Amino acid sequence: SGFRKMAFPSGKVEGCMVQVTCGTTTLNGLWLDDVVYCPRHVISNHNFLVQAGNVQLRVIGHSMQNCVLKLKVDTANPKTPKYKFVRIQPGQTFSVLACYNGSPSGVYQCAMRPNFTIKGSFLNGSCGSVGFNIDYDCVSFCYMHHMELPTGVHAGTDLEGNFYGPFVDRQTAQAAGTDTTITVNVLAWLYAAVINGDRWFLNRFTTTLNDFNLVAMKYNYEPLTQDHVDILGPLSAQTGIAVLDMCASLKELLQNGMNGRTILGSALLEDEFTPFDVVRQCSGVTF
Amino acid sequence: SGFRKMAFPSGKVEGCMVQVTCGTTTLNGLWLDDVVYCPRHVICTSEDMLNPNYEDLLIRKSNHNFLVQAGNVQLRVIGHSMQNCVLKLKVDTANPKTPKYKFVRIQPGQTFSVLACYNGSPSGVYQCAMRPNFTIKGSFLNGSCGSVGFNIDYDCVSFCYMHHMELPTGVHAGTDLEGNFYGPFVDRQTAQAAGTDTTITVNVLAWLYAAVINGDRWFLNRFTTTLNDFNLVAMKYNYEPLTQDHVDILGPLSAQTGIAVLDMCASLKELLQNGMNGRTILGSALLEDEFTPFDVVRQCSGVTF
Ligand SMILES: CCCNC(=O)CN1C[C@@H](C(=O)Nc2cncc3cc(F)ccc23)c2cc(Cl)ccc2C1=O
Ligand SMILES: [Cl-]
Repeated sequence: SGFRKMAFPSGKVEGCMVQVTCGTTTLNGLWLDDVVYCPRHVISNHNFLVQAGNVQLRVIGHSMQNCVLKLKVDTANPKTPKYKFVRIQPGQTFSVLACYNGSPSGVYQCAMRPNFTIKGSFLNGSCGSVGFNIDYDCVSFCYMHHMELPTGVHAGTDLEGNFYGPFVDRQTAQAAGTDTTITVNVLAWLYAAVINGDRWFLNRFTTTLNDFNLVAMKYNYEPLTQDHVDILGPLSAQTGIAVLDMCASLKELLQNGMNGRTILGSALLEDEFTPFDVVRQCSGVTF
Repeated sequence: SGFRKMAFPSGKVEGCMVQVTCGTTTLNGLWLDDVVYCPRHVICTSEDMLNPNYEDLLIRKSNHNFLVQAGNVQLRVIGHSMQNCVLKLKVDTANPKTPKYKFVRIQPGQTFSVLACYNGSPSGVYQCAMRPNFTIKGSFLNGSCGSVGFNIDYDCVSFCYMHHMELPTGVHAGTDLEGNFYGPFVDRQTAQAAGTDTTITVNVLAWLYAAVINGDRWFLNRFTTTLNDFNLVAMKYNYEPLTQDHVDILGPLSAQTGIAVLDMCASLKELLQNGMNGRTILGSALLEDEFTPFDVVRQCSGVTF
């Protein structure tokens, strides 16, 4: 029992964090094999100082790929795990290992918002901090932190240097677009509540996908597609509540609120747990 | 900017997780130097759990009855002893990944990271607090016994909790790393229940100071309160009494924001009376009590926005 915002164990990523200094700027780098990946806004080989713990790495080459700088070093990282670079979609979740001066300070779980920003927790020196998921023994790197926006939210790139969202890497007038709620994630979290014995919000009603989307559009909720309904299939079979049966419950919560009640200890509808996160946390998948 | 429930990086602890098997029971162990620490109920059957005599069960065991697995390598058990509710298995190999560590017993209101494990394999990490009723609101399934709670200050891991059981209300109970339970719990399947829980007042105040640091002041008012009047109001909402120690501990956050502790206590009184009126504080519609004054100073910027 219990339901927490759970991050993946960060150990495989901690063994890759380095400090990158160019002139007066200091930020974080990701050391994989003989390459150090970091935001290009950090800017010859000896101008770049790379520090791994208390050891100085010697830079022997440099190249740029989109908004990421690739520093060729003379030493392969002996702690390099099995890895892939993957680009995630809005609504998908990941773990963030927040670092300062190449030293990891914390780990938290978060989601890529529909407006491509992340509601993270970062301070000056956090640039180069990475987002990831783990599937068996393979680390899938999906995010590298680049900047904070005026509303306190964060923007960054995949590990190939391509930004998530209509953002650029520079000090200019940039604002996050109007955000929306990740509907498929709210439904997954309602199924997690039923699994943990919280059923006060269930009702006898069912709805159509079209009627649900007409209502959900009024509350700044993302449209629910047939793919989302298919993805919620396992949780629907486990609890006995059809997806459009659960949509009628969410429609009632949207038009009436919670009436002083909570769901999984929350007074707001939670959207940062995917259908896969719910199944994984209510099963026991290890790495 | 931003404020998240942050756990410590779990790497130093992952390198200590092993699987302990005794008969048909399998749970997690903590491998530090040449000792594996695990719940003593690993020697029990489900039948034994009603009234287990651990001393009688342990005397019937020899070293080779305990199977310890570290990754894909079998560790050889060369000794065993019991310390309160924890079993200490002496093994023939020191853990090469043993970090700098201490065993610390925490008090209610303190926070820590939990590395949830199954079969000696870590599956996730989350942050939580020792509740005033000595339980933890964790997320654990069958096989999670032996998972540990910790803090990492500097490069030293302070182990403070080892998971032993789930109570009927879904909450969790466990011990420090010396085998002493937190709370009036026993490692028996007895009809024992968690006492009435209360809100950690000093942590809610710390989180209100964190909101002011991140630029939010909608909840402040022009009033103050005496400590006694604050406690008479707070105890009506099931909030823990605020002591002079708590007021002293909030000193740095008060000096950083310019809001006296008792002026922050007046805002809290008003928040309890009025609710939030559709507003949120640090993205939350409830008053958050799982961030200590120390966590706020560690996570927030030293410059108030
Ligand atoms: C109400 C669920 C737990 N009760 C059981 O079915 C049996 N149970 C086994 C064990 C225990 O509590 N194990 C678990 C520990 N954390 C999360 C669990 C979650 C789950 F679903 C099942 C088991 C869990 C235990 C140990 C001790 Cl010291 C005292 C009593 C027990 C005990 O009662
Ligand atoms: Cl403490």
